[PDB]
Amino acid sequence: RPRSEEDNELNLPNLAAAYSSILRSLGEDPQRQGLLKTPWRAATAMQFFTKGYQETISDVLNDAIFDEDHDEMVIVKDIDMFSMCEHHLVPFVGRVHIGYLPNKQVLGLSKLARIVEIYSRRLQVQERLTKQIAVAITEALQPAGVGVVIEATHMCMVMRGVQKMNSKTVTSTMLGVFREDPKTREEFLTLIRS
Amino acid sequence: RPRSEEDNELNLPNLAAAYSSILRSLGEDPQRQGLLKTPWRAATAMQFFTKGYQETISDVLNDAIFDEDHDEMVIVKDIDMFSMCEHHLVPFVGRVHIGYLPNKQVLGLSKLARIVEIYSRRLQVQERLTKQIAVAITEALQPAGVGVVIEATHMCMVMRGVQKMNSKTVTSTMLGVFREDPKTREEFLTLIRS
Amino acid sequence: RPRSEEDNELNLPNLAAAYSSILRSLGEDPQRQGLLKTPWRAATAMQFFTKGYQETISDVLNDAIFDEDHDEMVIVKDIDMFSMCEHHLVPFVGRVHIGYLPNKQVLGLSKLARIVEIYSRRLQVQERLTKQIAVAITEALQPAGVGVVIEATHMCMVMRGVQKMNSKTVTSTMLGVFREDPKTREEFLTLIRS
Amino acid sequence: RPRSEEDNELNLPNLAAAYSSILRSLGEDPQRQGLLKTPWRAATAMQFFTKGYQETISDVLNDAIFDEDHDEMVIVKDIDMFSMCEHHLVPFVGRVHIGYLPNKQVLGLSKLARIVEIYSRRLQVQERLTKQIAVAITEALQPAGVGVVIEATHMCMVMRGVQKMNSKTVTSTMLGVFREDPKTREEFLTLIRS
Amino acid sequence: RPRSEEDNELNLPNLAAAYSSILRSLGEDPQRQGLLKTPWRAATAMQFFTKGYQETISDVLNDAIFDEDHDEMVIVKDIDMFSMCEHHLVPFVGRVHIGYLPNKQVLGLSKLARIVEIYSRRLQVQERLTKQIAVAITEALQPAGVGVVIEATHMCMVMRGVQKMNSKTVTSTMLGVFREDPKTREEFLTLIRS
Amino acid sequence: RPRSEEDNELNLPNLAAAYSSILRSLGEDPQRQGLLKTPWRAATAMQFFTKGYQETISDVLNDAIFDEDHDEMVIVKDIDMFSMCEHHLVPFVGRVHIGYLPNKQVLGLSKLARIVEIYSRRLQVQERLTKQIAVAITEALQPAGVGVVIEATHMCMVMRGVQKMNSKTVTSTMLGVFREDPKTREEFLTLIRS
Amino acid sequence: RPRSEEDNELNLPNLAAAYSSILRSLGEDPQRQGLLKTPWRAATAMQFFTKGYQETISDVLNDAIFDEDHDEMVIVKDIDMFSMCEHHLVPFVGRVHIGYLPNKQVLGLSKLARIVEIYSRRLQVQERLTKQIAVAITEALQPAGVGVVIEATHMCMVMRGVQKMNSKTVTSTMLGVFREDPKTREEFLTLIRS
Amino acid sequence: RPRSEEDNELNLPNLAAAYSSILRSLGEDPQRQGLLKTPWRAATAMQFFTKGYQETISDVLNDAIFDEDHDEMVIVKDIDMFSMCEHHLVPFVGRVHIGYLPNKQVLGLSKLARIVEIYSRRLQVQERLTKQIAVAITEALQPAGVGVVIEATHMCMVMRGVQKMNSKTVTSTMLGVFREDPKTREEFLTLIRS
Amino acid sequence: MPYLLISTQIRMEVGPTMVGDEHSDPELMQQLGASKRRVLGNNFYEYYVNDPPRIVLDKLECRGFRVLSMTGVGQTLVWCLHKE
Amino acid sequence: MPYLLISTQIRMEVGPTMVGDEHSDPELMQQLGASKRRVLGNNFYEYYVNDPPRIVLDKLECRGFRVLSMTGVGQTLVWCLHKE
Amino acid sequence: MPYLLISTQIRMEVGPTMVGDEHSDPELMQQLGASKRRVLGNNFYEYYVNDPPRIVLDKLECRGFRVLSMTGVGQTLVWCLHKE
Amino acid sequence: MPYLLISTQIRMEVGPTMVGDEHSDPELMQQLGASKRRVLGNNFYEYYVNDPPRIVLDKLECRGFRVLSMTGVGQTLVWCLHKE
Ligand SMILES: C[C@H](O)[C@H](O)C1=Nc2c(nc(N)[nH]c2=O)NC1
Ligand SMILES: C[C@H](O)[C@H](O)C1=Nc2c(nc(N)[nH]c2=O)NC1
Ligand SMILES: C[C@H](O)[C@H](O)C1=Nc2c(nc(N)[nH]c2=O)NC1
Ligand SMILES: C[C@H](O)[C@H](O)C1=Nc2c(nc(N)[nH]c2=O)NC1
Ligand SMILES: C[C@H](O)[C@H](O)C1=Nc2c(nc(N)[nH]c2=O)NC1
Ligand SMILES: C[C@H](O)[C@H](O)C1=Nc2c(nc(N)[nH]c2=O)NC1
Ligand SMILES: C[C@H](O)[C@H](O)C1=Nc2c(nc(N)[nH]c2=O)NC1
Ligand SMILES: C[C@H](O)[C@H](O)C1=Nc2c(nc(N)[nH]c2=O)NC1
Ligand code: NA
Ligand code: NA
Ligand code: NA
Ligand code: NA
Ligand SMILES: [Zn+2]
Ligand SMILES: [Zn+2]
Ligand SMILES: [Zn+2]
Ligand SMILES: [Zn+2]
Ligand SMILES: [Zn+2]
Ligand SMILES: [Zn+2]
Ligand SMILES: [Zn+2]
Ligand SMILES: [Zn+2]
Repeated sequence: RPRSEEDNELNLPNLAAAYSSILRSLGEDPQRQGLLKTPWRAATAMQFFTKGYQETISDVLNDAIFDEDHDEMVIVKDIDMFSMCEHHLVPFVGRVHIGYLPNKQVLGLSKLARIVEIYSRRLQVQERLTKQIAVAITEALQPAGVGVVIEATHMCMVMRGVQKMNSKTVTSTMLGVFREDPKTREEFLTLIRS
Repeated sequence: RPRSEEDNELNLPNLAAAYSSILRSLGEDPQRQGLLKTPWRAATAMQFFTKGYQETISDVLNDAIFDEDHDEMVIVKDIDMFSMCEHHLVPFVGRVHIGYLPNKQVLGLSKLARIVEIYSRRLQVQERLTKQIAVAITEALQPAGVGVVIEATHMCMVMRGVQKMNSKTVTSTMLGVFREDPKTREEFLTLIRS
Repeated sequence: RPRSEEDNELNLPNLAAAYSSILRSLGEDPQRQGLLKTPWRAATAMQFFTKGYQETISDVLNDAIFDEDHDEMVIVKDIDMFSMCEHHLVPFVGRVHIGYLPNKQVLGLSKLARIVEIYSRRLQVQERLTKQIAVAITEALQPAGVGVVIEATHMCMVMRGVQKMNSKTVTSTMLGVFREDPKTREEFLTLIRS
Repeated sequence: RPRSEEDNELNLPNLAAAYSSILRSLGEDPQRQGLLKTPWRAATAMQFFTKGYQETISDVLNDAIFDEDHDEMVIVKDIDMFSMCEHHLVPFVGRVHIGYLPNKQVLGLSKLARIVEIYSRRLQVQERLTKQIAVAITEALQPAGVGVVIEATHMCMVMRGVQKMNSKTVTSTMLGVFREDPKTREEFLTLIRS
Repeated sequence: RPRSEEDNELNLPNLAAAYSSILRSLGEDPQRQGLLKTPWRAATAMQFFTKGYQETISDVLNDAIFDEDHDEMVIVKDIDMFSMCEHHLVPFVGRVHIGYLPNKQVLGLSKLARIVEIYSRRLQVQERLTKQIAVAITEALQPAGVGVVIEATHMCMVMRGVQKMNSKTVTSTMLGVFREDPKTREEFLTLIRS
Repeated sequence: RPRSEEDNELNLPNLAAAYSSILRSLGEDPQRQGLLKTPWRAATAMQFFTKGYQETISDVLNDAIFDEDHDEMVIVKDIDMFSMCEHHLVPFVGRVHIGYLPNKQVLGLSKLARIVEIYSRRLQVQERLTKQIAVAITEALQPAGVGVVIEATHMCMVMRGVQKMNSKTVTSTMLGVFREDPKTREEFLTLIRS
Repeated sequence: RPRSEEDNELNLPNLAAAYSSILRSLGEDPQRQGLLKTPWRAATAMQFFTKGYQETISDVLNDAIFDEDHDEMVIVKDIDMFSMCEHHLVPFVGRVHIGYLPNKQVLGLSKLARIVEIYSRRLQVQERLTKQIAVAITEALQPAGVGVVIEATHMCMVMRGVQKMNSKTVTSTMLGVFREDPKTREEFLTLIRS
Repeated sequence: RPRSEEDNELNLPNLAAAYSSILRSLGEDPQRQGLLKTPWRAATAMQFFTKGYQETISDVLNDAIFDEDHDEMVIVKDIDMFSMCEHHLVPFVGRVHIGYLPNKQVLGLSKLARIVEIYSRRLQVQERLTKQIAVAITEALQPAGVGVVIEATHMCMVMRGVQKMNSKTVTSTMLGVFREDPKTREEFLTLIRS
Repeated sequence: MPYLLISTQIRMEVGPTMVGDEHSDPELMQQLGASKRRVLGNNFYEYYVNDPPRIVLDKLECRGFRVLSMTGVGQTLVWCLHKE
Repeated sequence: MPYLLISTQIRMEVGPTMVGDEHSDPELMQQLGASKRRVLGNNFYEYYVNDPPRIVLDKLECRGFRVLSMTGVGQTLVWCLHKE
Repeated sequence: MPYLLISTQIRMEVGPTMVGDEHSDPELMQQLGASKRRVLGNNFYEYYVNDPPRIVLDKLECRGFRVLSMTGVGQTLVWCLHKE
Repeated sequence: MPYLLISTQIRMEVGPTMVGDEHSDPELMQQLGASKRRVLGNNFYEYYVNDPPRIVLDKLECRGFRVLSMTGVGQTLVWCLHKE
């Protein structure tokens, strides 16, 4: 079952308490002026960053529409996406590019974006995020094909560790005719550019 | 039958009345200085945005010219297009790119643009608009192939809902040799770029 | 008094009714498949575009903080903004650039953006919007100076009337030292660029 | 006294404990495969993001060199900087531009960058960070003037709250001749561009 | 008195006759397929390029509104403009940038554009065009100041004569405070850029 | 037979006469200061825009050189081209990109450009212009293949009619290997870019 | 007296003889296929590069027009210029930017470019070229001020000697108000940019 | 046998003499201050531009190294190249892009550049230069394939003749797998871009 | 009418399978359960079936046809059958 | 002249079908109703018919030809027939 | 069921080898040791084996099949076998 | 030497036709009127004729060869003939 507003109320305190704990463990003074409301703000923020858990793809995946009259490639590019890597709990941000070729069912353009929000607002791994978005579209439309590309900057690779600024991670899922047909894949890849 | 100038005169008052009603229902004061002439300006504007309904492709689709001496790809790119999504009545704007390979008939360059104006100036859905443009060119010229790509920004996705600024919707229709021949499709897709 | 959620419920039906009327007055069939839920989607969207009326600067303008230790220029540029021109009820969109030199009081960065949202989310005129943002910051902080620049595209000038695509409207308010000191104004103007 | 490696060892368990608690309070399963080592990775990451507390400007501020033979503007632009806002514990990232006009003392170029690292790797507020950098350079060199500009993206304004992507916060401190002389400030502002 | 629709009807045949004469004098065959309707298309086109003669600034210059509450700079940049140089009857095209500081009167943004259309749509000289636009705004508003910049490519300089491609002609008029105040002029010049 | 300098002298007066007539028919005063010499300047200009008629491809198409030692793709890109649409007698301008794979004969680089000038300086249609350039190169060299791409802005589509600024027309002719071999065409298409 | 067409004929053989000699002195075979006509082509080419000597500013500087009604800055930027440095006889190429503020006399836009051609088409030194252009405009118009900027690449500095590719020489002449008034100079410098 | 330093000394006087003759034949005064040393500077310069004649590919083509362990594409792009067209003795400049797939032999990266220098510094024809570079690499390495692309601006086409500024000449040689394999050629073409 | 040409796009384990042009044997087309259509973009009619090519090959066997050659052109698979 | 090579581009259910080069059997070309042409860009002549390849295959059957092999090269379909 | 179509992607010296669609002979599929699956993105089921095509060809020989034609389509290799 | 491989590029109605490698039957190459060359870029020699492939196929018939298979690889057309 998805997370609920009630769950957030019951758990908000525990989160706030943990963040307060973190502040002291870092050497900071949780009493300090600009740090007083931080435990609640940090908690509220973390809950927002993970609000995808309180939603289920079922809802959105049920608003598909029958239409076999639009044999054309549909792309929704540059969808801003913000997520949290599950490994370090630091965010990774960037853009998602979706494209599909319908068979008999189509999906509302805004619904595609909502699929991205439901999965990106969770503790994630870029490869899983990509696949989940692609699988969602596949299962909701049974399309001829679908393509999903994600370009993002992982803060845990820029702010720490290997510390490679400029560095970006790109993940790409090509299904159906997007994988089989060279003309199809090349088209999507061009249309999502610049 | 297509809408007429007479139809617009008879309906202008009703539109004006409806917009005036909207102002009140929103909480504004229709009497307020800068809102007085608004009901008429809004109505007149909305009629302009849908002036495509008072035109029929028939007129334009009858100015095709016989010519089998020009075996080359013809592209008219970056055609500015402004339309209203039929779902929220908010406009979506962007550009249309058209390309075709003639058989025995050609179409005046400006006429291609007029085809875009007739369909884009109506309450629309981007996929339908794309197809209608492509179908018009196909039926008027029986070309070896045709390609139509539309790149637009849907205000209803930027100003509200999923609220994804930067986000763009691209629809692509490839017919005939544009779909069959990889050389052809790649060429159109390159020639319409930057 | 500001608009309320109750006001929106009571008025939703009338709005929907007005939009339904508009559809018929345009020549469309409100029964047509993709136009059924339009009257409500349009109403809900128009309420969202005007949600600024249900908020009062008072709330946000009461979270100023005392601080005379940060004598430096503070700028929040590229704030996305979406508004509706009160003359034609078509949206004008673009960006807002804010800057100020504090005296003894500072304002949280996110709060500057919220000021933009409260005023932009209404039927507007770019000049008024600009001044309202500037005046809010002025009255909340009594700063040494403040600057507000708004760059936006008015759809009613692109999609109709003079029909000037590419055309943009820029409004600029310079108060206090931002107006008096050439070094100050030039700095703000440079730092808000590209 | 500054934080130490010993302090980090003693506190790591509590940090890990707090993050583990956060995972449960969010609705996740700390036992889940990709979340097992998260409590430690997150803690270690957070200690790195705040490693500035274990350093004191004193050290670096004692490697100033006497030199009154170099009357020219010294600028170190595009210094990558990664910090954590103290309000939401979400990072804000961008660039720092430093410039100064020496009197009799100069500072090694790399040292200027180290000043940014000591103060940015702490829980911060952009205005404070800016001033601290400026103040350090001032106290270490008694220069004729100094300028510090910071351009950064606050994830807590992009990923949540006002949710303004594209939005950037610029803070600017001009001291000495950088404030008094218009020729000086204009030069610094130009030379740090593109 | 301005030109009229009647005048265009009476004069259309002579224009058509003249263009037909030109075709023969150039060595072409006015009977040739793609040249048959040319005399009328050329004439009609030329009348459109000069439709400014059938309008008078008086009309537009009377829609000025009283308003002394908006002391801010108003700019409308990137106004597309197409004109015909009176010397060779070849077109010169580019953009117009307008700006002003009001005293007690303001002008609708779209009205500024209409001023550009009334004068640009005539046989012109870039300097005169610039001045007329400026003088109109001045006489309609009695502003604190006004600036008008025009950037255009003269085809008669690219396609012939000195044949300098890439070459552009910029004309700039600065009146009132736009001329006197260095802070004002610099601001306008910056805000109309890129 | 091609046009001659004598032909231009005999016809100059008639052209001048026709343009003078056009001035009157438009509402202007041919006596007015800046319009006195216009009838001659326009006529002279129009003769220059159509000077291609006084040249024959035969001349240039006879300076081919035997050489089967240079099996490589030769491209001359970004050739500025100015022409007049035969439909409205308004100019269309842009660039021409030429490419070919020789067999046994080569053509001087400058000669390729002269071919463009001969055909572009006439009353034209973009498709025909493209073909003529391609046909010329083919008949002069019997190459393995040839490609000609023209990108231009039609003033009759920007300054009037559909009035689509930004709009461009691209025509592409691919012959021989340029049409058969996908590697060949893709290479030419890449090498003529940016 | 300026050089004449007769002079070019009498001297063409000597030039050709000199170039023929140079070929031998370099180690080449003047008999070799692709070098046969070189002596004449090089000679003719060199005469064209120096065709400025056969013209006198007098002619062009006598087409000034009285006009004290256009008090505005006139700029013709990006004038392509090709010259030969007198030191090594290698060409230097780039652009010239001209601007002026008239008093009572104006000059035709194309005439400004012709001034550039007469002087650039000689053996030159960038500083001299710049001044000559400025002095010509000054003596022809007695303007309130004039500015001339030249940005060029000297091949003798890229292809040899210091061999600095990317390197560019800029020369700037500011006269009258262009030198005295900071507002004026700044405007010119901005309007000639990008 | 290649040219030698001795050859340059013996021939310098004749070159100088020829250039001095050219100065007089053009109408200049070789005695004039800035032209005195020109004959020697021009001569020395021309010898430098043709210094490739005093080198033989043999030398460089003998520093190949055995290595069959690096099966990967090696590219050296953006190699600055300056040459003189043999037809007019005017320079053509641009860049050279080399790529190859080794079999058993490799070449040092700088050595590839030297190959470009030996051939480009001679009186040339772009097509020949391209082939010579490719042939050299082929004969020195017996590679699986090789690609050479040259993009240059010919001054004799910009400064005179067809006078097409912006115009560029691209020559491309694809050998072995670079010609046969579409995957290979497309890769090289992509990796040498922007 | 001895020769026959059928084809299928992208993937073979699923239809549709194109089995004829305008002048194809109406009876044979009917036997195969093929419908006639004119896809947007094509300036010609075609006969097709929703069956994968394997099923169509077996059906043609029954009507006395034999596969002579099979080839791929682009992403389309084509079979040349002969009445033997 | 036992061997014959014919081809068709892009789509098979429609012509034209190329049926011969310059040195093709004039009589056979005539029997097929083929015309000779030289398309712009090609440095050679060709014989073609507006019939789809299927129709041309049946006609060649009558003149005693059999399809030995069929292949795709690019977007062009080619048939190799032998006089059997 | 005389006709059979099998394929393999990219490289032939390794599997998997696709050996059937939804309506394939269940017994034959079992004899080959093939499993049925539906790869993400495909709107159909397929029978495959981890064996390289050569091994699958020898096995089909035993069940009385003969290769009639082999072709490449894209990067996929396809074999058309007939029960002979 | 029973097997032979010949090919032609881009268009079939015109030569050249590649008819052999370094170890090809010198006599057969001579009978065909083929010359030996090494094109720049290739690290091997080849035998070619200016005849279109059809002409070369007829000549090979006379020397007792039969086309076993024909295929397209890239824009190149290839024929596999056997001494039968
Ligand atoms: C088999 C069919 O040709 C394929 O599913 C399609 N591909 C494409 C298509 N439309 C576009 N724009 N691009 C494609 O690659 N419609 C259908
Ligand atoms: C079958 C024929 O070769 C095909 O329809 C064509 N394609 C093309 C063409 N022209 C261009 N420029 N590009 C093509 O892909 N003319 C004809
Ligand atoms: C009077 C005082 O010097 C003036 O108000 C200030 N100007 C500026 C400032 N800080 C910046 N960065 N820029 C200014 O123009 N601090 C204070
Ligand atoms: C007073 C003195 O002229 C002033 O402190 C200086 N300014 C500057 C300087 N150097 C530069 N580059 N820029 C300045 O504005 N050196 C000294
Ligand atoms: C005198 C008065 O300060 C002056 O006219 C003004 N200038 C300006 C202004 N507002 C802006 N933005 N810029 C100015 O230069 N308001 C008023
Ligand atoms: C058949 C032969 O491979 C074809 O004519 C050629 N193509 C090409 C070539 N050279 C280049 N650079 N590109 C080609 O596509 N030389 C010859
Ligand atoms: C003295 C007088 O104000 C000065 O000569 C002028 N300067 C300028 C002008 N116009 C412009 N655009 N810019 C100037 O600097 N007109 C007149
Ligand atoms: C036959 C072999 O696959 C071919 O020669 C190769 N091509 C390539 C290669 N490496 C790269 N990067 N690209 C190629 O196209 N190594 C070998
Ligand atoms: Na299929
Ligand atoms: Na066909
Ligand atoms: Na495989
Ligand atoms: Na061939
Ligand atoms: Zn991580
Ligand atoms: Zn919508
Ligand atoms: Zn409006
Ligand atoms: Zn924060
Ligand atoms: Zn002119
Ligand atoms: Zn036209
Ligand atoms: Zn020099
Ligand atoms: Zn040359």
